[PDB]
Amino acid sequence: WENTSYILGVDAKGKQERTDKCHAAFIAHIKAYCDTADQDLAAVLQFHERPAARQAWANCLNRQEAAFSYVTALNYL
RNA sequence: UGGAUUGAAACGCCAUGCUCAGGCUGGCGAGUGCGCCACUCAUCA
Repeated sequence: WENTSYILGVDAKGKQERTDKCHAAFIAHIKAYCDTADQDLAAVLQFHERPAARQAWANCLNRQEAAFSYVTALNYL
């Protein structure tokens, strides 16, 4: 998905993403292993876990949609 | 005897607490003070 940034770290780049081979399970493409509204056959994020709570925040500010929501949540406010 | 988001997966290689430096230089335990006074080994085969 899109990139989380602005944490005190090394590159300020995204999390929950696969860029290597040894993170391949039940072979999926590159980011279908963690499918959250990217491939819309099943979403982990609401369709005690953090990115679901993030998405719960990114719809508290508004009075792939799940990825958009929680990665703009990690992008604080 | 298919299938545990599994199965495979070193924090690992190396490194002086070293070089050297007086605890020294001096300072009376001294100045005085009766052990003193007095006492039958006695009485007897």
